[PDB]
Amino acid sequence: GEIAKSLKEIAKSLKEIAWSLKEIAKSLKG
Amino acid sequence: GEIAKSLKEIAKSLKEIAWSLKEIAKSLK
Amino acid sequence: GEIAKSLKEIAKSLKEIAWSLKEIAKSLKG
Amino acid sequence: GEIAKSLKEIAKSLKEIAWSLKEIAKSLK
Amino acid sequence: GEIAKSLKEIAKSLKEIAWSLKEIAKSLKG
Amino acid sequence: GEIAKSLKEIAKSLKEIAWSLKEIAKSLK
Repeated sequence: GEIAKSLKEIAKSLKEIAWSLKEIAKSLKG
Repeated sequence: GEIAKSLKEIAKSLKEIAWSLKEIAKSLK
Repeated sequence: GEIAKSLKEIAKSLKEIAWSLKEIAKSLKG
Repeated sequence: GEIAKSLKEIAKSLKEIAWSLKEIAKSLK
Repeated sequence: GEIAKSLKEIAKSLKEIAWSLKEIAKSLKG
Repeated sequence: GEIAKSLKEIAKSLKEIAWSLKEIAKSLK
C-alpha cells in the first residue's frame, strides 16, 4: 500500500522533472 | 518496513529535485 | 497492478529525461 | 535484504543530487 | 515480470542519463 | 534475483550522476 503510494509520488515528480528538462532543453537552443 | 521508508525518502528528494529544476527552467528563460 | 503501472510510468518518464539530457548535451557542444 | 540496501544507497545519492541542484539553481539566478 | 522489465529500462535510462550529465559536466568547463 | 541486480545498477548510476552534478555545480560558480 505505502510502497504503491510512494511510487505514484515518485512517478509524479518524474513527470515534472521530465517537463522541466524538456523546457530547459528547448531554451538552450535559443 | 525499510523499503517503505527508503521509498518515502526517495519521493521527498525527488520533490526537491523537481522544484530546483523548475527554478532552473525559469532562470534559463 | 498499481506498482507495475507506476514503474511503467517511471520508466517512460526516465526515457523522456534521458532524451532531453541528450538534447541539452548536444546543445552545449554545438 | 539486498533490495533494501540498494534503496538506502539510492536514497543517499538522491540527497546528494538534490543539494547539487539547489546549488546549480542558486548560481543560475 | 513486468516489474523486472520496467526496472531494467530504468537501469538503462539512468546509464544514459549518467553519460549525458558527464558530457554536460565536461562542456561546462570551457 | 534480477530485481536486485537492476536496483544495484540503478544505485551505481545514481552515484555517477551525483558525481557529475557536483562537477556541474562547481563550474557554474
